[PDB]
Amino acid sequence: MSRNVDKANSVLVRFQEQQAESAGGYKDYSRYQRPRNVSKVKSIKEANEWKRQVSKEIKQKSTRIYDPSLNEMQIAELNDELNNLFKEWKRWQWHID
Amino acid sequence: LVLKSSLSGDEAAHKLLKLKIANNLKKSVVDIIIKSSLQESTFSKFYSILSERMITFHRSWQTAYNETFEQNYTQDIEDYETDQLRILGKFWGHLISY
Amino acid sequence: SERKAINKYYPPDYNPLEAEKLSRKMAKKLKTMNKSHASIRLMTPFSMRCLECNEYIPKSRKFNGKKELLKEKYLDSIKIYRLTISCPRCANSIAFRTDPGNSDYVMEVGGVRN
Amino acid sequence: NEQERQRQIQKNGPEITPEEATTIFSVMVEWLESRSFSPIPFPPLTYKNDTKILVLALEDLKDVYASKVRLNASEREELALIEEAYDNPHDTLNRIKKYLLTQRVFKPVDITMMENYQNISPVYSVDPLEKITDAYLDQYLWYEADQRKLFPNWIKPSDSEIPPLLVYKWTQGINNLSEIWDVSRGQSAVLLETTLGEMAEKIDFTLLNRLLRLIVDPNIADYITAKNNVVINFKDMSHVNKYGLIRGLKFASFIFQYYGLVIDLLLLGQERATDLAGPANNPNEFMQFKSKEVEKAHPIRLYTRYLDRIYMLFHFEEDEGEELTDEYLAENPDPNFENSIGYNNRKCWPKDSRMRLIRQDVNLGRAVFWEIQSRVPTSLTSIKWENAFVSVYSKNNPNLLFSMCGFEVRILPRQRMEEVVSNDEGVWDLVDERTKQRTAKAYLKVSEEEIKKFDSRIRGILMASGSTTFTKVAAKWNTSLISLFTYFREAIVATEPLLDILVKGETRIQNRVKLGLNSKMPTRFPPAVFYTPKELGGLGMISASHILIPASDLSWSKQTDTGITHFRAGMTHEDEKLIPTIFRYITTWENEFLDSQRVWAEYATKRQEAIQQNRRLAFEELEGSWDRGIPRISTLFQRDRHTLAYDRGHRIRREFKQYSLERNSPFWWTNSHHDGKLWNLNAYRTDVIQALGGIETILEHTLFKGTGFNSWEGLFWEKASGFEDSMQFKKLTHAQRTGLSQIPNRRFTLWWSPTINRANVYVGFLVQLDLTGIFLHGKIPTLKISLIQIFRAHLWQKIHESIVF
Amino acid sequence: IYQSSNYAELFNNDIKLFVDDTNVYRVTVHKTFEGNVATKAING
Amino acid sequence: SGDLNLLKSWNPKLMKNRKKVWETEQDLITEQQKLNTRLKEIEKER
Amino acid sequence: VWTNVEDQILKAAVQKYGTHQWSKVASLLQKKTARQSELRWNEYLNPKLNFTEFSKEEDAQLLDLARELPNQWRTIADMMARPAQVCV
Amino acid sequence: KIPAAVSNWKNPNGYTVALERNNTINDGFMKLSEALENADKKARQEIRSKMEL
RNA sequence: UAAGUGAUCUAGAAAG
RNA sequence: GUAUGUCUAAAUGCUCUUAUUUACUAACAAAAU
Ligand SMILES: [Mg+2]
Repeated sequence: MSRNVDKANSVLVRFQEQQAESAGGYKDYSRYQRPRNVSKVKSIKEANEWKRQVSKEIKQKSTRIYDPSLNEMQIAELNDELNNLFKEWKRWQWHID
Repeated sequence: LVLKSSLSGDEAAHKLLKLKIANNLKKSVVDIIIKSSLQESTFSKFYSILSERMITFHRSWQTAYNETFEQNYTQDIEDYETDQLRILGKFWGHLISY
Repeated sequence: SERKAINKYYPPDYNPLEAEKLSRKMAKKLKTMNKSHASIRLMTPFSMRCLECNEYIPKSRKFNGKKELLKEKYLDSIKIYRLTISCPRCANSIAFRTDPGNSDYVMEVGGVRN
Repeated sequence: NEQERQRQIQKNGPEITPEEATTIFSVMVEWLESRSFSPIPFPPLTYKNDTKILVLALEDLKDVYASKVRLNASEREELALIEEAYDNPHDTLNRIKKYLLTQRVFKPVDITMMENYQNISPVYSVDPLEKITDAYLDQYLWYEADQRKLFPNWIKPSDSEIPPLLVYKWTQGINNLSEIWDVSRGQSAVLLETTLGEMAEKIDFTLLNRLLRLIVDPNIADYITAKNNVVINFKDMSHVNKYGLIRGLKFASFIFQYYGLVIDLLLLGQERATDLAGPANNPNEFMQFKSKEVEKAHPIRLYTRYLDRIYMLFHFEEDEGEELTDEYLAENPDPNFENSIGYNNRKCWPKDSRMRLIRQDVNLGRAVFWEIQSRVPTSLTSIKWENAFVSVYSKNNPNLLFSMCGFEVRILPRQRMEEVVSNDEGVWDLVDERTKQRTAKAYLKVSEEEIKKFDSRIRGILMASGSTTFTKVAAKWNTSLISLFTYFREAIVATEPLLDILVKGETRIQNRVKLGLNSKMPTRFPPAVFYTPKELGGLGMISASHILIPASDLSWSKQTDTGITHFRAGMTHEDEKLIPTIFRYITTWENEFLDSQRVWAEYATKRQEAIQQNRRLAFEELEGSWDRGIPRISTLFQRDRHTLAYDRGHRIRREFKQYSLERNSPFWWTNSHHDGKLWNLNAYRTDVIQALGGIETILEHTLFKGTGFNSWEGLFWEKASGFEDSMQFKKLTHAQRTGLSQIPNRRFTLWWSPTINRANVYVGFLVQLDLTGIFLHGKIPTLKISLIQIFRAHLWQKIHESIVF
Repeated sequence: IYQSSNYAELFNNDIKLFVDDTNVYRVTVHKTFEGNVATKAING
Repeated sequence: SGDLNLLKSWNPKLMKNRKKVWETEQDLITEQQKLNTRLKEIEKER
Repeated sequence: VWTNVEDQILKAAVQKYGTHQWSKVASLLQKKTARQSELRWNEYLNPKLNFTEFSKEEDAQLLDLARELPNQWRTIADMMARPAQVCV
Repeated sequence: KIPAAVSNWKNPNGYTVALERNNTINDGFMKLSEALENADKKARQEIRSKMEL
């Protein structure tokens, strides 16, 4: 399990995380992938967390896309990615509450 | 093992003496030694040295040696192949020279 | 606390099978482990030119690549891999495949061998 | 330093004054005339055995690489060249010839120096393309010499007789000299030994060239001289070697020998040399003479140069001795009597048996040495007193001592000996050839230099082995040990220092393996794991350590006289497990020589019989005396003999290999193809297992029973499929690198896990391994990993639960 | 540590036994009215 | 040390991998041969 | 065998690198060898070496040297201040 | 004033530069040669004479 | 007439 | 010796697969008869 990722997703760590989730309510919304279809999330806190995560992602995307080699295609691709992120964020701002 | 786990004959002899086997088995030991000697490709001083050491050590060992010798020329000599026989003879000569 | 550590501490209630099951349940949800292009450190055997900016990355030069499994195996039961690299100057994704028929590699829309 | 020396030489002419050089040349010419030497011509195109010679050279070249698996670029290139040559012999030969003719400028010789920890040696790496040519030259020239009798009987390293054998022969000769041990009329025998110091390092090329011109084709000579005269490189410094022969380049050995011949001639004088040789039409064999009177006449009796370390046996009468002494005194006055002080005596031997310092005997030796020195100019070769040794046999000195080839020999005539005690082991009973009496004794001891070398080798093996697969290390150790023991079989027993070193070296080796396993707890490695062969999963070492070493009164040991009393421990705690010792499976040198003498005679007789009856002598009839002799009888009837008959001057070449290669052969002294396997150690292998209880006992140490097999019969490791067709990706691997299984130590640990990890531990903090019931008494490294692998995915629990179910 | 063409060889005088294990562990699956899929193991 | 890739699984120039590949080929090759002969026979019959 | 462009490149490298750093230079010229490269440099490339011919006196001297240091040719070259092969 | 030296072993910056990178021998070297060649000649002529004899 | 008594080093953990 | 750095506003149970590993790490060390 060299290079840290393996360590992170080693069974023991996972178990610990699960335990934390069970007792006290420590989740790491960084750690899990954000769900595709909203309205399968009855809790508000979770939703908020997800929204926050997406915002963070968007910010990250923004930070990188103004790099100096602007003509490279990665940046262009991200522009679409950025849009997608924005859309997701908007969706997360649903009007149930 | 003792015979073969020993640099000089002297060491081997010492090892043998450590064992302190009964006056019964001395002859047997001698026979074994002889056999070992025969097995080696040509006559080694080692075995002779060992024999000498044994002989000096005690009268019973001398007696045993004598017995072995008697056995050889009488009943065990004709069994051996030539090189082995020659080796044996050489060993005996060495023993008997002094 | 020391790299050659014999036994990692477990809680007093740790049903190992159960734990494993739990992990599995929370592996589909997991971000890492449920993805492709897992990282790797590799030297470059081909010694090739980055097709965009013509940067001549030579033999044995070390990179933090991404190894990914190619689903279409060679023959039947011997896998082949895509091994992504970046050129030092321009950030173009070079990669290569390991087709073991010739005991060597194949370039994959990254650069050219020379 | 070398380049400074060169510069100095350039500045102030050669050390050799021209007149002296001229004189030497004249002497050489005279010698040649006496011998009626046909000079060696330049190789013709349609020379008879040219192709064969080339092939031999190629083979030799291959033998540098055929062993090693790794090859650098240069090595690869060389290999390729060799292959090409093999393919296209005629072309290659032509090319070589052309090179010889024309090429007087050469590529620069880069030098590494090797760490023989006592004293570093140089290694001259010549360019692959020229190297082949050089090899060819070496092959050819030596062959020519052999044919034509360039080198006389006395220059022995060149001869096909093995160093120990040579030594034995020398001893015999010394015993067989007539009236040699008599001390009634004061017949003082002086044995002088010494190195010809810097003999390679102070050859002038011009003089050398001239000398060559006498014996080889002038073109060839020129080629040789230019070749020696190269740009030596090292890292960033480089210098033109303007003076002194380079040892490494292949033919150099021959050149060296030739040079040494001149020195020998100078030492002797002409007439004496001629006498030694014999007549040209039928020359003498080594140390034989056509008559006794002739032998008697001169003061010198026996000569032999060995590789620039000459041995002269002078046999004086009393009157002769006195005169010499007087002369010495005249030369160098001695009122305070400081001739015994600053006199090279042999510290290895003890004060009684070493050369006694009598004011006659000591002086005589010194005088002799002085005379010898006078005989050669210092400029041609440096014969120093610090290098030299003079033993003197007399009425007062009964021990003719000398060090040859790595042996220290003490020839002690039994008429001088007090009580003619039982022949020990180590002693060669020297025999009179006429009467067949064991007339003298000769005690042996491995010379301290050899011991030092051995130690260095051991160190090397140990160092640069933090990785290595335990087994590889073990193998290396075995090789080292085998070299040591096969070289001096008989002569080990006597030397206690060597024994001690062996004990220590072996222990060190063991600890290396134990270092890998991060412990060295003496219980956790019972001799089982080391000496058990690889065919039961062990390292398969070949011990010489479990010997009960001779201890003695160190008070009275170095001093005076000795006897074998009080044995010291030897190497380890044992469970009364007498591990056999390699020495008892090696036939002591005297015995071997006697055997050789017998079976060669027998062979001859057989041949004669065949001739009488008109038949080709079958190899099935000689079976019985098949693996017996020197060379081993079996050297006649191997299926590749015709070509090796043309490989003459091979031993010398092998010896000189040291200067060409980085890691050399540890069995330089012998050579399998010309000699046959001088030892065999399968018996030892067989017996080690027995010593270690039998197979069952060994298994019980191992995890063998845990595999759940009925019995150890028809089990092996790393079997796999056949793998040869797609095996040309490797390089000089010889299809498969090793038939022997390597036993990677990860698995080794597992195999011996049930001994290595065990309850009877001294201080191991008993941790229970993770998710299993497998106690580890201390952190043992690979073992734990293996255990985890075995018991992966909660296997223990599964097992238990399964059982319950 | 380690220890089509040949069809006519099956019917020589030496005794043999084909052994199949395909129908040893057999199951039947069925939905109840509630919805639960009952994987019932059967006699094999 | 020098060439890193030599201590990787994925590296085909690693010897173990090569061996495995050979084995795969050998088995598969054998199978093909077995089938190939049959095919030939069939053709002949036809 | 040495091509001229390659030689030029080598020369350039030497000015860039260092007449005692023959690995990098070798690498730079894909076909030619490290130890060979240095040799080549010694032979042709270095300006201080007088590869060009010289007067009759010099020739005479060279011949004299040849007579009196039997084909000890590197030494002769050194004495001259000339390269070896050319001298030969 | 002291120059700016350039190493034949090191170039930190890699800054290239336009190639900034006794004859008498002792009596012996002639004398020795004379001795040798002359000796050789003597040997030759002497040898010839011997042959004739 | 007298052999064969005793001398017994060690010993693992981290980081590199 | 398993490098490192920037980046951070405050669906539920179910079972079935194994005589393996898309395993990762190379800082560590490098020879023959
Ligand atoms: Mg460090």
